[PDB]
Amino acid sequence: MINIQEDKLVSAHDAEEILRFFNCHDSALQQEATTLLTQEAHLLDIQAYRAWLEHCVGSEVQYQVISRELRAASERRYKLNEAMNVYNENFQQLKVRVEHQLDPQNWGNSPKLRFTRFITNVQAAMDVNDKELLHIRSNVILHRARRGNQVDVFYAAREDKWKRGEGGVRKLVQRFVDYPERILQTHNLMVFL
Amino acid sequence: MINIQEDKLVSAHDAEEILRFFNCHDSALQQEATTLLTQEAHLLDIQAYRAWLEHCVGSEVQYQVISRELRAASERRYKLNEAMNVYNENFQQLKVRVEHQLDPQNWGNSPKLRFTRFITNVQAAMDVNDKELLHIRSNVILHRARRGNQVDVFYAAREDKWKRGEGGVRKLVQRFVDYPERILQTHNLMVFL
Amino acid sequence: MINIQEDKLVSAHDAEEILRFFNCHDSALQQEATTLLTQEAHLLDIQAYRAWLEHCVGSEVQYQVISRELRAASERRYKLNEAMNVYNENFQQLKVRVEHQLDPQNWGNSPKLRFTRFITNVQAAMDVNDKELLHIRSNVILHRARRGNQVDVFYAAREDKWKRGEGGVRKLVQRFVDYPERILQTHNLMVFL
Amino acid sequence: MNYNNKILVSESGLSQKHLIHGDEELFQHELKTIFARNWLFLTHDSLIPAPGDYVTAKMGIDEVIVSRQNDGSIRAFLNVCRHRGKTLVSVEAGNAKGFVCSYHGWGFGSNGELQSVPFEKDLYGESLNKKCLGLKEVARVESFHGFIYGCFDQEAPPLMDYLGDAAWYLEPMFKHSGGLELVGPPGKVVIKANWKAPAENFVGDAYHVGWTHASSLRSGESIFSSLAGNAALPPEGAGLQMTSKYGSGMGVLWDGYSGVHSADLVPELMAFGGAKQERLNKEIGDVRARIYRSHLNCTVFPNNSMLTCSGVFKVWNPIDANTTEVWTYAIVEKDMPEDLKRRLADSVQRTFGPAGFWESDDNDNMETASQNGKKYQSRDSDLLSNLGFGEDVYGDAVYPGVVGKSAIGETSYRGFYRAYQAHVSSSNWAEFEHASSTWHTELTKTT
Amino acid sequence: MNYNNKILVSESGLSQKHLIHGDEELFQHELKTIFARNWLFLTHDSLIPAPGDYVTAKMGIDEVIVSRQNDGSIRAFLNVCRHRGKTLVSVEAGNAKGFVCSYHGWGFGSNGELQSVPFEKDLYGESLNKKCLGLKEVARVESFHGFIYGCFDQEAPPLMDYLGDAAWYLEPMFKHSGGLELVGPPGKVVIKANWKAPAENFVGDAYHVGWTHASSLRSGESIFSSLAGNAALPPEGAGLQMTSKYGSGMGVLWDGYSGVHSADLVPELMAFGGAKQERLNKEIGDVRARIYRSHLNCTVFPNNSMLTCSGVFKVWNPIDANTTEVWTYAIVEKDMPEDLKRRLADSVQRTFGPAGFWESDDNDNMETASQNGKKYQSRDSDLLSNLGFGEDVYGDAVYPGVVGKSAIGETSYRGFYRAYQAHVSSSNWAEFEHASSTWHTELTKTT
Amino acid sequence: MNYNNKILVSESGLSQKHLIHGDEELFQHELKTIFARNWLFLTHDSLIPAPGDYVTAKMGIDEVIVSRQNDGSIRAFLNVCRHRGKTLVSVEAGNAKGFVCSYHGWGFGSNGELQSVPFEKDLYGESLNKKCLGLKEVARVESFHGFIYGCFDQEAPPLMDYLGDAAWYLEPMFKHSGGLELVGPPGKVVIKANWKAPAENFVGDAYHVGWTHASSLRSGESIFSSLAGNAALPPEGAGLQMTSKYGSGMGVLWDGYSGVHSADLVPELMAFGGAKQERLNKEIGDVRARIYRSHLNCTVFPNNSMLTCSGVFKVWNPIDANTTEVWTYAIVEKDMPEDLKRRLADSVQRTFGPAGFWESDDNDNMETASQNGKKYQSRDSDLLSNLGFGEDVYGDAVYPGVVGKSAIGETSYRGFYRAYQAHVSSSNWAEFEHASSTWHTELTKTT
Ligand SMILES: c1ccc2[nH]ccc2c1
Ligand SMILES: c1ccc2[nH]ccc2c1
Ligand SMILES: c1ccc2[nH]ccc2c1
Ligand code: FES
Ligand code: FES
Ligand code: FES
Ligand SMILES: [Fe+3]
Ligand SMILES: [Fe+3]
Ligand SMILES: [Fe+3]
Repeated sequence: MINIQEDKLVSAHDAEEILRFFNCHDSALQQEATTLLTQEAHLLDIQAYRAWLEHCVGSEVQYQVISRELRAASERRYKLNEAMNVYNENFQQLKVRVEHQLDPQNWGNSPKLRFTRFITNVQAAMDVNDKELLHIRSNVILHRARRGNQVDVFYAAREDKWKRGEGGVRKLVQRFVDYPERILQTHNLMVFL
Repeated sequence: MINIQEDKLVSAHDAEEILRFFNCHDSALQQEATTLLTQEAHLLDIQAYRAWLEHCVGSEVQYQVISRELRAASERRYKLNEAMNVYNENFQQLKVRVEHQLDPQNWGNSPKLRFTRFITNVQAAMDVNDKELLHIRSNVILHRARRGNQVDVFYAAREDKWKRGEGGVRKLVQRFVDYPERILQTHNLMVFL
Repeated sequence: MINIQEDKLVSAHDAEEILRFFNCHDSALQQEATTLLTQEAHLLDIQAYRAWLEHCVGSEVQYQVISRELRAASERRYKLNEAMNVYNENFQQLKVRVEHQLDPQNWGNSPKLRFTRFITNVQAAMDVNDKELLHIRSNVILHRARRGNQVDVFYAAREDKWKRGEGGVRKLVQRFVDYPERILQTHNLMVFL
Repeated sequence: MNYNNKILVSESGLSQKHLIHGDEELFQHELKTIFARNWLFLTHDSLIPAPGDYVTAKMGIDEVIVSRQNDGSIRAFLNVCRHRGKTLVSVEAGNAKGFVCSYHGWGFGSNGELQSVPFEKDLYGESLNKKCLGLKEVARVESFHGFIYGCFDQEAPPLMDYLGDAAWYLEPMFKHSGGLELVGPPGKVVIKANWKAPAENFVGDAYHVGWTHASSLRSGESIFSSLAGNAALPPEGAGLQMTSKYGSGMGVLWDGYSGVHSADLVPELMAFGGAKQERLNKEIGDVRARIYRSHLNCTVFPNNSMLTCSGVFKVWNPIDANTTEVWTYAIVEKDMPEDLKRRLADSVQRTFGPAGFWESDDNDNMETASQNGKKYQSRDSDLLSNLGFGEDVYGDAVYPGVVGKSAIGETSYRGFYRAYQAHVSSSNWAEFEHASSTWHTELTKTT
Repeated sequence: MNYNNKILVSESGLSQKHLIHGDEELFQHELKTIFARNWLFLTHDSLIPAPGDYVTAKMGIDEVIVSRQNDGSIRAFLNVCRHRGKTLVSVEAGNAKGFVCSYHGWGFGSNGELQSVPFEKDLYGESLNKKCLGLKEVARVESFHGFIYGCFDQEAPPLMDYLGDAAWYLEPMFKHSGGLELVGPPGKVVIKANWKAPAENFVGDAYHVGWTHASSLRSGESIFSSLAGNAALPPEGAGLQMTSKYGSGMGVLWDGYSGVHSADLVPELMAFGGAKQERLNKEIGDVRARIYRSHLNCTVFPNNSMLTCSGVFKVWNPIDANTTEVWTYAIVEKDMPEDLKRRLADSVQRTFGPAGFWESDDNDNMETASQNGKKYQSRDSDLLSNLGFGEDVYGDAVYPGVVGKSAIGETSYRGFYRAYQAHVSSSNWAEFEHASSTWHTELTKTT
Repeated sequence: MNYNNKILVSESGLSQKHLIHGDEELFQHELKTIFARNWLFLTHDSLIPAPGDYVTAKMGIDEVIVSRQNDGSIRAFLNVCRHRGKTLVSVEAGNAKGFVCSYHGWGFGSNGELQSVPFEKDLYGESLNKKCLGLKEVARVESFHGFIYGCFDQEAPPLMDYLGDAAWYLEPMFKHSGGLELVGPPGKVVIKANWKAPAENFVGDAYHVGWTHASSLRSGESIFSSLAGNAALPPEGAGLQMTSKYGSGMGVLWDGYSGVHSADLVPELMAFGGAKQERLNKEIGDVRARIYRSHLNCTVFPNNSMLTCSGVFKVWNPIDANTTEVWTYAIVEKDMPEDLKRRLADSVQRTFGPAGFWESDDNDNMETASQNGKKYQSRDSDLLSNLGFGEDVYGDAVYPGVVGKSAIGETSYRGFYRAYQAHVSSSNWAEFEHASSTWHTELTKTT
């Protein structure tokens, strides 16, 4: 649908993701993806991190949040690493982060933190080659509050792949976020987007 | 689904609410709850408070917003009142607040305020014992602007019970919010969440 | 449903818009409107402005965002222009704004900006007289980030008319926004709401 | 600005420069001369009853830990580790025998003592003098019938003497009722106002009630209603105003025991207060038993305010010249049935808490008056507090203090600002006493 | 910093220290020496035409109420209650015979007088001297062809004298066209720039147009286009620059009557302006009738700017050294057909309002130049304004003021900053006059 | 405050006033005496290897462009246009032969020279002296094994001399390993802490590791683990601490080459480091080859810190007294297999980047200790750094500098704060040298 020679601001990656959703629209799949993401965001909001790992996250997951360096729109010569990885986790690494959240000596989790997540703009399309796999796109606003007057609000678009799994338990196999703010003003990015 | 001995950060209350939604999923009920909440949030946004009371609020309502004191995650001895009530209203008390909003001498409502509400993450499940009653969970972002440059944004999860009523007019019988920010930085909490 | 003599804070315009949606509810239309707006907001977020114009915007469009002067709630004598137009664009004027975004010498678009849009509270109703036309109401949170640490977040309700067009390509023929913040604290309103 | 000489408050408290609500250098100077010198509310016995119970509280911009000791006394300490200065306690209330720092693990007792240091033998050997490393202690902590106040200045008058003539008016409800309890947790909200804006309003402003609260009175369904929109001026003899040497003062609205509570609580409260007043007539006399069930709007200098009978209890915690963090508790009589306590507590929060519809009426008044103190053409303008001037008395045979025998006036503003002036231009308590040796004569001129 | 001696602006306005766009002590000092001393835009007759009509406006950081009196004159008062300092009016425009305070209900007339105090007889008796309690009035309020300006300093030159040599250039459009109207409400947006950054850009910066606005000119479809990306330098004799004793100045781009308006308005505007110029040739001469339909980019010292013909009218309201609230109105000729007025007003907002695509091109330039004035290594650096220096004249036979007979230069920056220097180092109008007795000689050195 | 006389740091660096982490006047004074005088990290050769490559970097609050010249050298310039002060470069890295300003189009080369001005002949003629209008250049730019530092003060010691005794400890890993590379882009996050809070923690704080990082060590699956919750004190002889004349210092934890990396990287790293150490024994001796594969926690004065072996590299960029922008890069050995480089880089960000679970453990410690420096009762309190005092030596036969032969202590805090004191009370480098002529004697008292 997009011609990126004409639509000069659009990246090749973004144009490919638009092509995936404007073709085969299955309303039932969209509703199913909406339920899945609302349940995942409820487990995270109540800080049921073990339940999230067990019910929502696949053993082959890649959970990745990048931060891209700011470069000129006309850049074409400088070709060094374009982005670092804020997260680039396999299942074991997510498990380490969950154990860190749950440890009694994680002093920053006392008083208990308060999370509220707002998931919108859900789109879903099956993968063309692997029918175990569903592409789901959604945007999240995440509010994390603590210690009386600390309030941090995170904003991001999520490009996910979820696989059927067994027993109706669809599980995340890839989450990719290109975080929109280069310099974070939320103290850290220590939240699961 | 949750074991709160293992998922150490999860409260018993929150684990019960998750159990309510992951079992019997009725897609039609979710859509109906989404319409109901979008209509309620439109009436509130245009400040049709009498219409909200008449169309959306049951005579037996409890409308409650609490603020929980910050206590240690390992606390087990101090057992005094855990939270005050920012709101804990019956129908008559809501009516007093609506009359206060509508009074010509409410000087703070001139120039007219501007409200925008964003309702997401809707989940719905029928009560097991009372079939007049539907449990609806949803999250709200509320933006209240006034006086040129005052902007306040509120964030919260809502645990509601709505009853069938008559003529297709479903009405709120309980709204419970555990407000996530302990110290408010919005001047007041004088908005209907 | 609303009586604006009793519901003293409600404008005649707002009461008419509520009447449009509480009567004939078509769940299928609501889902279709949700898909349409999610696709439009994806094209805008990836800055595919030409694709947005070609796929989403009708040749007869009026794209209008007003800013209303703050006046007393009891005002009845002063009758000068109530609001200026932040936007009041026809198709050609939107095309000029898109060419301005895409020009290589638009220095403020280097480093590339990052947009994230959150569309909620979707309602849809067919026009009574023109069956080519669908009324769609929705609220948007728009996040625009750039230059490391500039973050601006816009909030608004949108009153749209979309027409069937041809080939399943529904296109915007009117967008009306009454922007809720009188003094903007986002540097400019240079975003498509 | 030279605070020895600058006339911020005019003679007899008649007017104040508008800059006092906006000037940030003055705010820093108030941290020393107001907040580090005077008595500040901390907590109530009912919130820390048992050994080990603690709460955190602000004293000016400082945060302190307030802890019930094993011997039954209360001690309060800065909430700052003696090693590298991390904040020790991150919660608002609890029960503990000590506090451990999350940075390097030093452990302090509930008595402030440095009790343990990780690997002290291997690391410090015998070099660490733990006896000199206890938490910085609030010098003075005293109680007024269960209400606990702190003062960083060892030289301050005892709390009972500091309350001066206001104590006589508080005693019927604080002491002769059988005692009050403070219902927690407080509501907590930030307002963009100077701390003095709400303090002056609660100490002496009955004039604003009919107009500012016209919608709350009319919607509300309370006993002071008929005042909505200034439709009626209260009866001759409907109340009085008073002020005192150290700045505390209040208004007295005779018999308004249900206060701001809507009609749903009116009957039960009017019935409880009048029954206790009948018993109290024999013990403390008819005037004092009437004061018990009369509505007092009071500020205990500097920044603690209350509405007795309505049961509202406030702390106006200063953050900067145009920022205040408002803490709102409910006060109830200990011998009121439990169910009535619970309903009164919700009612306090309904009307004056975070979503309090009466308190919301005051927001724009408090915020804009404070913010206009920063505006160039208003800094040197004069805020007026002359209502009732020249009709105030002192040493009356029935009512003590500097008293204005009228329900509406500005007597209490003048006493508050006379004391504020005398503190901001003084370097210590002795200088304040010298500046206040003719305090009541200054306030009663023209009378 | 000692403002009598510090050289913030070098001789002949050739350079300015970069700290002037970031230093907060200087901003506070400008509140006194710039904003409380000079003439500031308030409103237009067209926005308050009838008795009782009012608007609120800023004057520096102060807010004033500007009201049409029953006798047809305009008076302006601080928007601050004389009792306890609450903000009186919370709306932007209306029609009223008076303003009542929401705190205690005092009522002030449209003429500023304290007209009523709730329960004045019962409370103040005859003590309140209401005659001395009127709102604080702006000393000077004058009109330039319907454009209303205010000044807090009674000593300022009359507004017509203060406009100096710039008045001659404004008169063709402001007076000889038949009169202008101001179309409201303004757009209102905050930018993170010092007020001087946009003021200097509008007073004298034609150099930035081709590069800063390359995308707007190219996309835009306007008459100054060919300049996009500096692809062409305007013709020899395409315009001129001027400045004046009290700081106002402008650039003149001959015949650019359609200004920044896209191609959709070009033909109709070029046709309206050229028809009125033909009529004006007989009345005011060919040069002045040409000036009428020539684009003027002007700043009326300190912080009011405009683009005639394009019809953009701005107020750069100062908030702090790196914050400005930008107000944008449209100006139209009163005898233009209504439909053309409406389209021109939208066009002004389309290009220079809150979502103005031309104004957005300037954001980063104005914000970063201002914020870099705070950075340690840049505070004492020199901003350059030497383009055209040594080619400026004064007292020309055809064009008045200090004039640079070239379309692109920095003549007007030098005049603006010479006047700014003379104000910041002066304690009053007399000292400014003494510091400006050789103003044009200083600006024309090397010529 | 008089910085010549005020004792902010007590003799021998034993304690510091808590106000140093909160006072904004001191922060402004540090811009001059700390940031404009000392060597600050800019970039690495690996991030700008080819002619034309550039990056932007902060130096204190100033932003500079750092560019690889055609001759292979590196020059750095303020990122501020010489005309009207706009920010020249808005990206973080790139490749260019010059930088053009978006305001008026002036073009500067990569060498800082003003190379082109739009329409220079028509506008300035020959008047513009472009030779005097190059970008403001950073006087001193030097490399330590590919790590590039800048200094605005021409008088500073050479960078190698400024590193003093710390250079000997860095050389095994920075030089004898074959060289390090810096992996970009950095993570970038704002924290509400003073810059000195993280700098002091990285220069000398091993005491906090077991307690602050108890959850990260226990969850983590790293080699320093057993310390979780202070369950074990490291072996006698497990490390040492050192400090130097110009303030840089570090801790040395023997053989901890896998550092904070979880168990997934432990084996491969312990295997790579021990193989290179065997080769290095023959070249630099057993002690220095052991130092290569030993974990160093170091701060290069003022605000650059690192963890060798773990590969964490930080810049604590000051914004105000309680705001710091944290930049986090990874450092890897150039001869490590590519795949291991990539995994180590992710591991650095996993543990200490924007979502670093170890770095998040320190947030509350750094923020609250800094913010408590503003609180009235804490400003004049003393932060303690006496652990190990009286056991430090200087001039040892095997380990250079002022050395504490124990793994946990406060030796490095004392050296950092002695140097900080000597800078804040000095007007230039000569005065710092005079104030530091008995630097090691002051630090070794009691020993
Ligand atoms: C009643 C009477 C006087 C008062 N001052 C502040 C609140 C209030 C209520
Ligand atoms: C045209 C000419 C000069 C100008 N200065 C600022 C805007 C503008 C437009
Ligand atoms: C290991 C040892 C000492 C340290 N100081 C700061 C981080 C860190 C890690
Ligand atoms: S700062 Fe508390 S133990 Fe070190
Ligand atoms: S502050 Fe206006 S009437 Fe009192
Ligand atoms: S500010 Fe850079 S060219 Fe003018
Ligand atoms: Fe009030
Ligand atoms: Fe411009
Ligand atoms: Fe640490």
